[PDB]
Amino acid sequence: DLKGHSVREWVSMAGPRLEIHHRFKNFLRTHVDSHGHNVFKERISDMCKENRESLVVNYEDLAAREHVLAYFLPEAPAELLQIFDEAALEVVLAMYPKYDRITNHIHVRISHLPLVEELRSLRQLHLNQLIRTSGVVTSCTGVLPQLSMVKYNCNKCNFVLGPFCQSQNQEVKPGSCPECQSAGPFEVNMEETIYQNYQRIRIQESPGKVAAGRLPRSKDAILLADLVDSCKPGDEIELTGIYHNNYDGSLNTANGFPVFATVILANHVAKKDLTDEDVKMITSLSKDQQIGEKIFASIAPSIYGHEDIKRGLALALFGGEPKNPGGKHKVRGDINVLLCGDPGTAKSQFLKYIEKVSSRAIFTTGQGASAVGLTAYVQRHPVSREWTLEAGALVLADRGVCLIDEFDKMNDQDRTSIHEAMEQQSISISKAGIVTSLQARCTVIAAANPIGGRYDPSLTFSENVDLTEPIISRFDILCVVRDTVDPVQDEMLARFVVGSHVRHHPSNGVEPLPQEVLKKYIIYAKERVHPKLNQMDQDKVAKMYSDLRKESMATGSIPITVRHIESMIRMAEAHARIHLRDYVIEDDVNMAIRVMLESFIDTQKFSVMRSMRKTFARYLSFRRDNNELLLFILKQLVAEQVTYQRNRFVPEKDLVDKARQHNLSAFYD
Amino acid sequence: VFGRWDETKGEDNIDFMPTILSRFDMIFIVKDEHNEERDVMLAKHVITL
Amino acid sequence: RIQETQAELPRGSIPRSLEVILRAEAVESAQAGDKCDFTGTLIVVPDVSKLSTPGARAETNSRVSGVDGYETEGIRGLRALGVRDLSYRLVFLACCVAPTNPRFGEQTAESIKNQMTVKEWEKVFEMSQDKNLYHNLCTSLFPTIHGNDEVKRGVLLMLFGGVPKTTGEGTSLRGDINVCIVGDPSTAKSQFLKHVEEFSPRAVYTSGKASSAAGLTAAVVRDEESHEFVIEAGALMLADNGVCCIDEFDKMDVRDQVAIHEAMEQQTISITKAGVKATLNARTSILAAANPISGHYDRSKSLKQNINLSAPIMSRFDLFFILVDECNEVTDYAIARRIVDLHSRIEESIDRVYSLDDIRRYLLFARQFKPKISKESEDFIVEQYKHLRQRDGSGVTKSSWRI
Amino acid sequence: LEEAAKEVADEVTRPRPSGEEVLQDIQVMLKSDASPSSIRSLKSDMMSHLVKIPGIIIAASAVRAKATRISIQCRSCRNTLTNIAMRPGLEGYALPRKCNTDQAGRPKCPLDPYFIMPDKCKCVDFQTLKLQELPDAVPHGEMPRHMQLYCDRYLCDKVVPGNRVTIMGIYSIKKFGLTRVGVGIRSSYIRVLGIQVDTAVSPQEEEEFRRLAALPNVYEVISKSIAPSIFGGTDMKKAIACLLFGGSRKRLPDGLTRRGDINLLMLGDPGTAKSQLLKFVEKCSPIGVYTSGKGSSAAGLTASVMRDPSSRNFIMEGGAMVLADGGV
Ligand SMILES: Nc1ncnc2c1ncn2[C@@H]1O[C@H](COP(=O)(O)OP(=O)(O)OP(=O)(O)O)[C@@H](O)[C@H]1O
Ligand SMILES: Nc1ncnc2c1ncn2[C@@H]1O[C@H](COP(=O)(O)OP(=O)(O)O)[C@@H](O)[C@H]1O
Ligand SMILES: Nc1ncnc2c1ncn2[C@@H]1O[C@H](COP(=O)(O)OP(=O)(O)O)[C@@H](O)[C@H]1O
Ligand SMILES: [Mg+2]
Ligand SMILES: [Mg+2]
Ligand SMILES: [Mg+2]
Ligand SMILES: [Zn+2]
Ligand SMILES: [Zn+2]
Repeated sequence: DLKGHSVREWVSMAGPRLEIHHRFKNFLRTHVDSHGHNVFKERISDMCKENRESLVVNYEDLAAREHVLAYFLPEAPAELLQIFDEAALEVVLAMYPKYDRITNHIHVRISHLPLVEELRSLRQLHLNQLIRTSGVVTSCTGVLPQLSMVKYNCNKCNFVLGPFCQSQNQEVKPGSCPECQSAGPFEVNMEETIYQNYQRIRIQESPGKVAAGRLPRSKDAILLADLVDSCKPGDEIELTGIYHNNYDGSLNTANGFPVFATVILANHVAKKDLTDEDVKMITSLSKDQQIGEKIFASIAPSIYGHEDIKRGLALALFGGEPKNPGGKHKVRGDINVLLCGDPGTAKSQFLKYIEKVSSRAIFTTGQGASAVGLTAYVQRHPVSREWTLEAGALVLADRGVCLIDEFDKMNDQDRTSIHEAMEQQSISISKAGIVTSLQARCTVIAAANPIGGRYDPSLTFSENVDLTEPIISRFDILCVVRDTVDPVQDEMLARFVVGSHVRHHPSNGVEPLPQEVLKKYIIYAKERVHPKLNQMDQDKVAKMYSDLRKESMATGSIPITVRHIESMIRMAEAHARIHLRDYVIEDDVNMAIRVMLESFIDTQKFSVMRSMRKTFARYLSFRRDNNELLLFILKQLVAEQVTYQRNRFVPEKDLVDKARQHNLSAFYD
Repeated sequence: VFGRWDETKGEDNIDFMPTILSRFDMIFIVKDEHNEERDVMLAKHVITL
Repeated sequence: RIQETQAELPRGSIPRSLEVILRAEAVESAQAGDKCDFTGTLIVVPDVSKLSTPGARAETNSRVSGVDGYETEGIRGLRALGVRDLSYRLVFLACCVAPTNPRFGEQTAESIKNQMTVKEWEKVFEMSQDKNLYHNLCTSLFPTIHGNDEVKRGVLLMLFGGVPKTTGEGTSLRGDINVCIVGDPSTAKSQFLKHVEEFSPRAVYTSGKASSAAGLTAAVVRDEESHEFVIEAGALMLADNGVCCIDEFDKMDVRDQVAIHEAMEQQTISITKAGVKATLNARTSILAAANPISGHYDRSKSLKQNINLSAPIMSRFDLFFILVDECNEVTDYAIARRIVDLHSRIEESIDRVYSLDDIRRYLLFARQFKPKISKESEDFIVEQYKHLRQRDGSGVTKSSWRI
Repeated sequence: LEEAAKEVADEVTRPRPSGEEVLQDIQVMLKSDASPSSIRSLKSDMMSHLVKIPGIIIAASAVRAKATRISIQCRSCRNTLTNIAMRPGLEGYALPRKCNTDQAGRPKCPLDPYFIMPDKCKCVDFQTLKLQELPDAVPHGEMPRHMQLYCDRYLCDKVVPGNRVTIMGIYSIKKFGLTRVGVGIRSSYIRVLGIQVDTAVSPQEEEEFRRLAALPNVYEVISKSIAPSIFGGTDMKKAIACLLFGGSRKRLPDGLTRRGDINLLMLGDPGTAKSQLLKFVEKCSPIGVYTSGKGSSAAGLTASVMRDPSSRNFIMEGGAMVLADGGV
């Protein structure tokens, strides 16, 4: 009802307490979904079905049905919540009398509270009230067993003082032992006691909401036995709970002014953010027969061009097949990629997109401005204050991807760590007393800049990149992201960038796959299909390898090695996995050969690069519709003409001659 | 030191001091000879593995 | 915690810092870096002083003497007599708060219009409508520096900033303008930086290596009054939404260079220290001044070969202004006349079309606008980028840095 | 179970020799084949129950002494209260505040008369370990969880930091007499009951090795067996086998030792599988460590000695050379 004195005592009094209990029981038993569907019946049904112990009440529904309870809830939330828990337990037992042996207690989580208060606006006015706020979990302790119904051993006569409700305000200190009447020392009987999971989190105002030059305010929140592990550090959440004031914190130690450390007893947490029909449809997508091109076009939808880079990244994402003849000849199944390019070539954007898409993708930088680092250490954590073996960013992606930006600007220890990881897939610590060797089987996608900030094809990739040859060797794909002043490319890239800006202004040839579908496709392809190499032309590949070696030492260039054929095998397995074939087909082998060639050729100097390209154009032209080749030839001819003109101040014959080196109607149209 | 043996250099392709090189009981020089038959056999063996 | 303003420091003194207490409505009315004006009453607060020298005891006036076995001697007697040390601190109790220099007599353009009075609003409107406002602002903001009109224009555009944006996938499009000035000694680089600071609020100064990483970004200190942790703001933080002026930038240490690079790139600062984690937005615009290697800018080299800044730090700068001392008699005469007139007529010789406070108000009002890109504007933008890239083609003389 | 073990030990060793008559306690370490549960699974429900947990050790305190049975004496009447049982685990004990002695009408002994008799105590080893959530078991974006472990009498110095272990113990709390924000929280730990380390020649194996050595072409067998998957290089594989077996280490009468170890260098082109040969040799040698020239990630190539400023101990960080002592 509504009369008498302050809400706290008004609802503490029995009469109103029983009245409100009956009212809430009636509300729970009688409530429609606005369509006649009894929402609470099904809610309790599923709750008891999954043994969840928590019933979520919508505050909007509660206010619409019984406005008195809605008005009283934000004024004396503790008593109202206890009453609601008792009533909900009664109703749940009535529905499922057998459910008493599972939980014997039901937590009523309020939801959709009307007023949302930001952490900076919490004052003494809001003390002992139900409030709704939003924030970012900064830190979160482990799940701690807190005393709930504590039994005590009297260590004078061994009697067991019975259960006392461990409140969240004060320690429960027994009086005398009922048998010996000795107020003497007591102990907690941990076998007879029952504990409730306890977690402490810190939530700070989100940086976006923080305005002007104001600092982000943080608050502590307490999660009790059902809200635990419902959030993780960094998660954006909305928290509803009691603005607690009185547990033990008043600064009575004379350390200063008599202020109270306030905490929030979380009552309801709502985060702000597996393949059955997925697996049904991804098989059809695989049979689509253009899935490889679809994926290659779906990678990095915000990055214009760089089709070769996107193809290499797709192959890396799908990975290869690790193997180990016996237990003595380990060979990695990871396709490592190194994008070496002059500034303004979206290498960072490629790495960030791979971070966004890939699962278990961790972004580290050659500088010291990264959350994680390449080298593993052991120290007491700054926040957790806990002695922790902080393994490196190579180990935090044991079965994932490590995105190493600024790969050319790494310390000596970082370079040694990356060498160890790439060559061994293990990281060895011998630090304090920890002598361990822990596995880091990551796929390394690295970004680097050339010496002098401008790639020069005159020199080779090894002496352009500013990296050690052993470090370079462990990369399957080496993308030379050169930048040139090409009219059409510049115009299209400018169009893309300006359009992105226009559409993202705050006041607001196959179709790419949706990103979530691509993610699930990757999950399935990596988890189930395991391509095998029984059917691959050993004769053809060996002939290619021998010819490549012959051409390598016919000129003064870097020789090809068994490393390259093994990387080609990995990429063939990756393509087979992309197409879910379960067997590498000759087209897969040809595509892997094309990638491996293109990379090895680009690693050479111009003098040998062009020679090898001409000699092995057969392989490089595979899966080329013969229009891209003609377009590139036309582009180089017009570039020669424009560089001639710009300094001094094309015919059909040159194009037809280079084509001969026959059908131009298709290219023209 | 040059990345490849470069038999012409003879001995400049190793920068190890005689003191260090005396320590090792055995020293092997592994030059990637490019006999075509060996190349084909090596490719086939790698694929067989 | 506030500290004395520089305008009141005695010679050779360190500023006095005292803690002031805000109660009730004013509780959050003061923020770090603000030049507030606290009105209230000074008070004393009992202190648990660590002074090893006894002083000013307070005890009971009742004459009581312990009996045998319970003598009033030692800790027992001290407690019985109730002796307590009277050690105090001086603390300020502020009932009201307000900025020392009011700017006007959430945030939006309409909010600023309502906040500012009729006269200030009409002044802002008339200056917005005024023609050649670009040149007027440049001249009124740099009335003593001669030449370097390009640098003045670049700094003005930096002050006005861009429009930050966020893409659908989450990646943010930085809208803040970064400006660096490289040149020969005595070219007014420090003068530009000091003008920017003395004009713009939320503008901070730092030198080559007079600052540490913690003092430049942030620090964490436990709150002695509770279990919480306070974040002591760094230079970038105090300049957040404003300007950080880094003079002698080339001499900044490697660690501080990494910190400033992270701030310029991600526009955020991450602290994992002293039992707490925190990410803080740093929307600062960086105005840097650097000296070429060897002190003089060798015109026969690129900026990469001239200045010692790292490649990422150089890249993250929108504008690079080169001020090479031209040994031209006409320019020297102009500089000499400007300087000598300044030193002769101090109060005079400075006629600014727009008052500094009026420029501040107009800048605050304009910062709310978020202009959009029209289609003809996009076409013009792509054409201009086309021309800029074509300027980088071969044959033509090599440029300082590429496009 | 431990009491029953004591009884059975006495029954099976009843006619013990003179000088060892007193029956000694028995520690029953219990091991299970059941699959372990994640550290994140340790909720309030399992408290006081026998749980099994995987983890990697990151610390191991020194083996201190803890008292299973104490004795106390009265200051005034000098009467003893021998053999007071001490609760196992990190649980304390409150001394009596009264003297048991049957007073003979004299003035009664003082209020707190009891002093521990360190001579008349039975103490046992006790070690405190720190266990960490396995790096793979950690969710992607999540700080690893940590647990504290209590080990007693044979579970001390059974595992060194860095080992991967499964521990079967009694998820418990510290019991020290219920003395900021956390109210009702008592620091938890695991009273380890069983340790298994995640990683001795039989007569049959000795016979097998003896006959294998007796084989005529044992040299060829070993040489091919070392790196069958590596093509060619028969002489190099023979040299690798010679390195693995090693020579004889000799100490001459004058005291000048001669090393039996064999050092082998492989200078070659980057194409060849010399790194792979190194990897196989590292996996194949009894004691073997694979490292680069500049050491590994957070590991040194050679030992480095430092002095701890606080404890003034000599901490010797072991590099590859010292760690692989007696091996490769
Ligand atoms: N191909 C592209 N398509 C669309 N936008 C691009 C492309 N290349 C670069 N950009 C955009 O141009 C700017 C330069 O890209 P980004 O910052 O990733 O450079 P980067 O390759 O990481 O450079 P650096 O190696 O110098 O750090 C960014 O705004 C990026 O979005
Ligand atoms: N172009 C200029 N116009 C007006 N004054 C100048 C100019 N160049 C230098 N000065 C004067 O020289 C003095 C020193 O310049 P300074 O700020 O030290 O330049 P920098 O820091 O680049 O050496 C300034 O106080 C300024 O008045
Ligand atoms: N003779 C060979 N037999 C088997 N595999 C080889 C041979 N030569 C090279 N390889 C393969 O080449 C790959 C790269 O060799 P690697 O271990 O990097 O040698 P290096 O350290 O000299 O570069 C290895 O995975 C290996 O399997
Ligand atoms: Mg980049
Ligand atoms: Mg200067
Ligand atoms: Mg190697
Ligand atoms: Zn009792
Ligand atoms: Zn006694």
